[PDB]
Amino acid sequence: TRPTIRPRNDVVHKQLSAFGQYVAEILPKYVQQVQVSCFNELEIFIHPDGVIPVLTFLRDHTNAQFKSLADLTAVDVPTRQNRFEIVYNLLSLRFNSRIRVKTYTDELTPIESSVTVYKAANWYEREIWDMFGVFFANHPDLRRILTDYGFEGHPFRKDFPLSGYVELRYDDEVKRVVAEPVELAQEFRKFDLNSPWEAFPAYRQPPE
Amino acid sequence: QLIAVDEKLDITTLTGVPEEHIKTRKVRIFVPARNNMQSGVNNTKKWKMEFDTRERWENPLMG
Amino acid sequence: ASATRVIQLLRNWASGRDLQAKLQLRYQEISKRTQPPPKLPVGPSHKLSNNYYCTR
Amino acid sequence: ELVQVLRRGLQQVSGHGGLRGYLRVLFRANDVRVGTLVGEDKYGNKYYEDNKQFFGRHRWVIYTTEMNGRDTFWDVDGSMVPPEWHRWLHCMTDDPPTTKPPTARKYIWTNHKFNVSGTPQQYVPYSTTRKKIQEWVPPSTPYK
Amino acid sequence: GVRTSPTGEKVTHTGQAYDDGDYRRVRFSDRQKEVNENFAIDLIAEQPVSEVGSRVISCDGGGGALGHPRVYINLDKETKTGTCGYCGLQFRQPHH
Amino acid sequence: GTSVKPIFSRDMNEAKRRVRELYRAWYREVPNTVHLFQLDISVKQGRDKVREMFMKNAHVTDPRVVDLLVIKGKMELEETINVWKQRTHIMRFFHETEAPRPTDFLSKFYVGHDP
Amino acid sequence: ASKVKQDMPPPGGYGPIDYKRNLPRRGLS
Amino acid sequence: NLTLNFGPGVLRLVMELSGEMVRKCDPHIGLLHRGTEKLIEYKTYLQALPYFDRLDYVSMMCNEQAYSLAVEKLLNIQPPPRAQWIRVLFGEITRLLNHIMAVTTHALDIGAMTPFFWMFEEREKMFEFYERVSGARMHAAYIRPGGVHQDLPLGLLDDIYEFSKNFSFRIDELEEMLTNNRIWRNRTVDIGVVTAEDALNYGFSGVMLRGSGIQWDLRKTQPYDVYDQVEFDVPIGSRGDCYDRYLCRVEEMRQSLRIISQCLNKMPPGEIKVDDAKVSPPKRAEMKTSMESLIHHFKLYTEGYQVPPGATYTAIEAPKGEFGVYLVSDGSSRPYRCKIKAPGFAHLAGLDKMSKGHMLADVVAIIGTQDIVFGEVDR
Amino acid sequence: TYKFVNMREPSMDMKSVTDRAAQTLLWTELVRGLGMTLSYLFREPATINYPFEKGPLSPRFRGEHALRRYPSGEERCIACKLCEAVCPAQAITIEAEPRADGSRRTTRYDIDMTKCIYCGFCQEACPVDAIVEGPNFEFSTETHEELLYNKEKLLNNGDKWEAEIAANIQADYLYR
Amino acid sequence: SRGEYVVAKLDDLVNWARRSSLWPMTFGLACCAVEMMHMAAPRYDMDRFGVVFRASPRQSDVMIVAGTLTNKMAPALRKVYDQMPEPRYVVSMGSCANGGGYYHYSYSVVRGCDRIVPVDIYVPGCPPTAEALLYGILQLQRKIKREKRLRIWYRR
Amino acid sequence: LHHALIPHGKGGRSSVSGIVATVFGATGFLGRYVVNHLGRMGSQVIVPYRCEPYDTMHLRPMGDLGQIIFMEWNGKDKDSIRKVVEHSNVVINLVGREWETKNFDFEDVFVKIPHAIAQVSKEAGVEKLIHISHLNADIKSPSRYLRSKAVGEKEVRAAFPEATIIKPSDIFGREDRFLNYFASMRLGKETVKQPVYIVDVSKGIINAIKDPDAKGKTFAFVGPNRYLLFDLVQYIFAVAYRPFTTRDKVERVHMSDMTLPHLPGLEDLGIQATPLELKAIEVLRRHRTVKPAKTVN
Ligand SMILES: CCCCCCCCCCCCCCCCC[C@@H](O)O[C@H](CO[C@H](O)CCCCCCCCCCCCCCC)COP(=O)(O)OCC[N+](C)(C)C
Ligand SMILES: NC(=O)C1=CN([C@@H]2O[C@H](COP(=O)(O)OP(=O)(O)OC[C@H]3O[C@@H](n4cnc5c(N)ncnc54)[C@H](OP(=O)(O)O)[C@@H]3O)[C@@H](O)[C@H]2O)C=CC1
Ligand code: SF4
Ligand code: SF4
Ligand code: SF4
Ligand SMILES: [Zn+2]
Repeated sequence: TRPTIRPRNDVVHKQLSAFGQYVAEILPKYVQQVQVSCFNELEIFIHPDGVIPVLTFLRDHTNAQFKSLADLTAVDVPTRQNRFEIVYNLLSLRFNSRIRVKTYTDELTPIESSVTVYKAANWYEREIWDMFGVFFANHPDLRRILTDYGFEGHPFRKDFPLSGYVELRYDDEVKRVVAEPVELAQEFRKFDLNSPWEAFPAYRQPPE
Repeated sequence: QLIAVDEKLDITTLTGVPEEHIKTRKVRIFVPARNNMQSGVNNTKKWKMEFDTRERWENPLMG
Repeated sequence: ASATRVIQLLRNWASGRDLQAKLQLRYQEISKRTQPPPKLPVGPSHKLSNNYYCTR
Repeated sequence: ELVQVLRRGLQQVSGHGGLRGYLRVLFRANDVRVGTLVGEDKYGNKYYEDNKQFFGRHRWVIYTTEMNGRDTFWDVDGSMVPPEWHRWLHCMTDDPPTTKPPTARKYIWTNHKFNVSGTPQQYVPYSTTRKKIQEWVPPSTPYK
Repeated sequence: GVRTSPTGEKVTHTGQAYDDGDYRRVRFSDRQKEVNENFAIDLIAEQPVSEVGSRVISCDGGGGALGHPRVYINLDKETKTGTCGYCGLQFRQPHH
Repeated sequence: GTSVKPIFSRDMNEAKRRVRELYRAWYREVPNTVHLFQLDISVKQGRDKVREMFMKNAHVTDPRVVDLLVIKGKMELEETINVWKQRTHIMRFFHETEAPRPTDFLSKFYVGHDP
Repeated sequence: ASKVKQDMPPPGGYGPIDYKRNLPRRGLS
Repeated sequence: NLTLNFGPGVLRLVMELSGEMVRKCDPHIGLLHRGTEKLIEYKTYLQALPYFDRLDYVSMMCNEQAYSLAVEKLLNIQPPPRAQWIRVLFGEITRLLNHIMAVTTHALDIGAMTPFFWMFEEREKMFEFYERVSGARMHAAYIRPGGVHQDLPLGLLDDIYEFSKNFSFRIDELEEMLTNNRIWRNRTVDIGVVTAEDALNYGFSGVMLRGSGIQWDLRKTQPYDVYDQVEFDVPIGSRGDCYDRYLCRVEEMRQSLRIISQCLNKMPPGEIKVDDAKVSPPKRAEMKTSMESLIHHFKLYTEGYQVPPGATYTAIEAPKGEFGVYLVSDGSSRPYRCKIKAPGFAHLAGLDKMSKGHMLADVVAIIGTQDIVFGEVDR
Repeated sequence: TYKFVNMREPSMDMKSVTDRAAQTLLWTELVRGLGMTLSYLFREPATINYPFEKGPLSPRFRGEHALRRYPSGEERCIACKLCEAVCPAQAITIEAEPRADGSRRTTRYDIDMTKCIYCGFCQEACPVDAIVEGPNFEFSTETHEELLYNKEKLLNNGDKWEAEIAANIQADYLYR
Repeated sequence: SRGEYVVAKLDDLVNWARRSSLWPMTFGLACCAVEMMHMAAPRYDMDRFGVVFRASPRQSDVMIVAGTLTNKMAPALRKVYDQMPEPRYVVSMGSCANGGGYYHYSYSVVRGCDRIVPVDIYVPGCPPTAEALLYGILQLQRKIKREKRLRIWYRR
Repeated sequence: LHHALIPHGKGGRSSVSGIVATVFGATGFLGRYVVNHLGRMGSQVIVPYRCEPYDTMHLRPMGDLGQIIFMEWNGKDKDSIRKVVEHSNVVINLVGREWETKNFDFEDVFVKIPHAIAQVSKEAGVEKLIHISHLNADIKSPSRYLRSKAVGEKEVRAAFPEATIIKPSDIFGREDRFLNYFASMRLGKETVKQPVYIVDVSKGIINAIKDPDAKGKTFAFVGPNRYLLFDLVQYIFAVAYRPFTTRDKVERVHMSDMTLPHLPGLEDLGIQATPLELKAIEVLRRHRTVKPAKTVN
């Protein structure tokens, strides 16, 4: 390991593994998997029905007390049956640690809103509904937060076009800003950058 | 607690796509062919969905 | 600063601190705009031997 | 004291060629400082330096009265400085082109031009490639 | 070497010029057409052919790190002159 | 099997009830909006547009899709009540500035390559 | 040949830099 | 109780008033939503780097550093020591720039407007360092996922030292203008008080935590570049009001000066980017004389480096609070997902609670003390 | 370590209370601020007399683009299209073909200066120093069309600014 | 004869009065606004040219669009533009306002503010330096000096 | 057919319609709408302007990059007209003035300028020329306005045999001089008026450009209904919630609108004329602080 390689920490790796096993033991009803990254990041995969309990536990337990919600986001993977992946990032100031909770959903199944647990989630959840179309149940006010009023479609889905469907201009006939089907003077050049000759043998998949 | 409905899934009304870009487009599902300029085969592992080619024209300014 | 002594005294008394010691306008005390060429040493993996890439 | 600052004011007036030149520079540059001449430009621009001033005001230019094709007695802009004096003036270097001049090349412009927007000389974009698809030309001889 | 189009326009170094029937010429009326006067092909045509007495020569474009990547040119073919792929300079062995 | 988690309704009757509620709300809002935003359309034309926007989704047979559409519709209704929207947004429903795209085979054949 | 030359602090480092708050008292009861 | 719309950073604010009081405050955002996170998915990592300058366009190099740290963690490489010291130096310079912006614009909205110019002169000077080190005043793109793009020009450190030795009196003149002024105190004291538990639950970070007495800082608790090799204090508030946060930001300016002095003194020699030409491009001379170097330059500037698959959440103590990025890589040169977490989002979310039972004029003070830049809020 | 900013307890003796009362009734701190502003009035301003003085710049500064050529006068660009591929904003369009002498040269080289973000990636991905981002910054335009540069415009820019472009490259090429 | 002379003199006086007092309003949409605030800074002093700092929309003379115009923001920009009195000039600053710039191919970005309002001067950069914005303002001043309304009215 | 003149795209802003139009008098009431309709479909417009560019500033957003080119010209000069119509395949004449001027009287505006435009368009190889004149234009008219209009019609027909003449009557629009003129007065019962919407005339001109067999035809663009002047002014004052230029205009507005059933109208171009009541509110909403007028058919 030369100065060009990021050094490994083993103490934190073991600590995170032990705490992940601890959380798994306490909550066997919801926890489906626990992983620790090679760079000491602990992530927990749970059933969607356990968002309110597990988070509450992590917020309220004496050993955990993850009091801060750093971020709440969603990841779109169209090849999965449950399209959307809801990610909760939590920070514990008492133990100076970070955790990640991961959940799955689809276009029609809603997710319970964690506003009752973390207030910070409120706006975050709105953003998810705006950008991926994931519905959050029992939300104080769920509406668009980023897109234009009356915007049709959820732009952060992997099948939404990059340039959208409509574009805005001004019309002097009607004396107002109008929306028309999008037409680009220069179409976006699509570059095929993926190369053959795979780079990382550590991530090779079986040839089924 | 469970609807137990029996119908094929269809989210067409919720995606915000214009009506003309749904019943007229034709997607192609395929494994991309290997580039014969190279012998590597790592780009022929996954499946791809792509739409049909539409009209492209030359801009009167800047071409 | 080419300010008369009376004006310097007035400004120092009004502010309460010695302004001429540390002026906020830059003068000949800054570095020259034309500099000698640098050399910029090489990295640690610029060896000619015992430098196989699989080890780094 | 006050007598000294008034004396330097009188010397400043006298160092601009009298009252006419002092008023000319006052109405053209809104500034009447005097500094050592660094060099002369082929278009009439003059360049002055005063290292006693703070950074930024230690170098300046008095623009020419008449550039390539218009009267620039009042209409001056920062695009009239030739590239070598542009490099010296913006403090990218300490060496004016007079002490050491830039390298001479056969393709470098011999006559610097200003920003010609809003002028019949302005740049108009166009396509530089040739025609891609050639049409068929029917024969001129009747078929029957 | 800048040529003039039959209409009256200037032909660029790429050979571009609107023909008689092309409407786009209207963009130049009451304005000017930007054409570079210095043609790289003509300027590189007049360069002298360098004489070296080695079978393989090296060219980096002049200036060291301020030129182009260093290349090696073979001069065995006495029929023609070896040309640098980047710079366009020519080299040739001293026949006779 | 094919058992799924509900959103608001369990079968089509409740979804139809919610659709009727939303339609009533939009119908009552149309003239107030027409007056408030100082529209150029009539109230009959606005209610016809509301009817058309409802009839566009008349082919849905999934209570989940229907009640999610109803959720969205309440969202735009709430946008319109509170005048979050400008005058331009309300019009975006009418496509007044767009050229009419013909549908017959000959017209599409003449105009362009688009099928 | 040439020895390495890059931007470095001078020998012995730089002079101390004042950073504490300095709010003087004019003085009158 | 009337509902009024303060419309057109740029912000739309829907508020209900019962007389002078404010009953409900509703910020409507998205007027600067450009779709950066979606556009990043269509670029390589090097191409996606310049978006972070525009994210928080008052503290550019901090966003650069956060992105670079995330990509380094995913790539399993580490920058050379001189690169890390330069990164921390320019991060502290960036902190000074951001705090000048925050304090001066807050006071300008209040109505002072003189410290704005007094300190924007120093902002212009700091801009010159950015221009000298990178060639651009604001969106430099200097800090790269392997280190830094270029080395310091031979005269930069002396000018940085000469600038930083006179900045304390500039902060002192600012404090003379604002700190002991009774009008400033009546404008900021006991305004926007947030308790520690509510600040922590609502997702606040940075001064919004420190102003409420919470002793938290990412540079101290979770140090990243060389911040564990420098000494500085962390100002802590007592009342959780606007005045305490103003004092905290001024003391941060002073501590940043302290760290800048330490960074100037302890700058080490060496290279500036990881000496691994499959991640960082080789030097121009090496590219123009060597074959492997040319191949690597070509491949890095056309396709880019492939990052091993995985997801990370990397956060830094940006001058506005905890700034983080959740980066997901599928194993190619194009990031699969890039979520950007900015403290302004949570702060503006908490605005509604922060302005309960306050005057109409106090809402401006609260918005100023949150230091909301809508580029990072909307992304 | 950490500091306290506002946990100073004022003294409650008669002298401190009287000092605070005098401060309240006679406005000492307001007059102190007035004195600070008066002091700042009597010092030289920081303004430069544009366009006669110019703000300081450096050889690394990147402004208007230019296409350079070799000392022989033949253009350096070889249509490798690396600048087009690295461009974050997709602001470069290139088309090439063999020339009359078989040289690999561009027949089309456009930069959209309304799409450009002036990052300098193009001038550092170029292997032959053909595309550079020169020191000109005063090229404001009265129309949108004239900010759409083609090959002729960039070549003219290179011919126009070559002197100080080469000077700056000489001054800064050892750091690259 | 004398009529054309007097109308030209009046036209020159009116132009001088108009270009010597330019009151701008600026949309601080995005990062470019920061450089706008650096043109108002002590070093550049946009005030010394007769160009006041942050005029109100009611009595603004020139409009500076400094930042990215989005789809959610364009109607507000047009509404503010329609409010301006008399002779109004617009200056587009930076790539984002000029032609969309780095967010050109985005679903929520207006590809150039000239789709919404007519633009008189285009300032290029990302961001344009305060030098460049000052150059653009002075170029607009020269363009105003060039215009000739009373002479056209006399020859009309 | 000069391939670069072939339509391409989907008829949007950045598309290509194959129309290269020179619109004389484009800085007017009808010119702005014509340029808007031509530019929204992707055509290239040459706008020849006499005034200062500041007055042409509003036409720029109407087209994409490079689609609108502004050019100076003089009516008294033939070289300027020649160089403006050199490359156009469509020429539209919208030059008109409602009053007298010491440089241009009615004969130069309505006879000499259209004759020069038609002659130069014919000598330049322009395919289509469109000319606009009043509906009530007759030789035997009392007013010199309409007499000059009739002479101009005859002369442009002589110079350009394939010219299309349009005879719109009393167009009413947001920036018109018909509804605003009556609303600014703040005599009839025998005079009848037949107003036509501005957008209808714009679409008629566009379709006439598109229509292949509308070469030498003459059209009369009229509205759906005939209105007595008194009740029309009553309705104008009622819509604005209001209680109820030297010599030629009053004579023109006192004249009845002619009826020319033999000439084709807007119906021939596939346009449904918009009734006045629908757009009266749009025009007159700005004159403020229901019972439409009765029609005769
Ligand atoms: C009391 C009666 C009043 C009646 C109405 C008149 C209003 C008040 C009268 C005062 C008139 C003031 C005119 C003086 C202005 C001259 C300014 C001159 O110095 O500017 C220069 C001259 O520019 C022009 O050539 C001069 C045009 C000014 C008009 C000429 C005289 C017109 C006066 C006619 C008055 C008749 C009124 C009749 C109606 C009552 C160029 O400066 P500029 O280009 O800007 O800036 C360039 C920046 N530099 C300097 C750094 C390079
Ligand atoms: N109610 C109506 O308006 C209807 C109009 N008429 C006809 O329709 C045509 C256009 O109508 P409209 O747009 O309303 O008229 P406008 O008054 O709005 O302007 C007509 C155009 O012609 C130009 N123009 C006028 N006179 C001259 C001239 N002497 N020399 C050069 N250019 C000149 C004007 O440019 P500039 O700005 O320089 O003056 C202007 O752009 C006219 O021919 C008119 O006769 C048909 C029935 C009625
Ligand atoms: S400077 Fe950056 S954005 Fe501009 S052309 Fe070069 S690579 Fe593209
Ligand atoms: S400018 Fe440079 S990088 Fe771009 S195509 Fe030419 S040689 Fe290649
Ligand atoms: S990318 Fe450039 S134009 Fe856009 S906001 Fe940033 S500085 Fe301004
Ligand atoms: Zn060579």
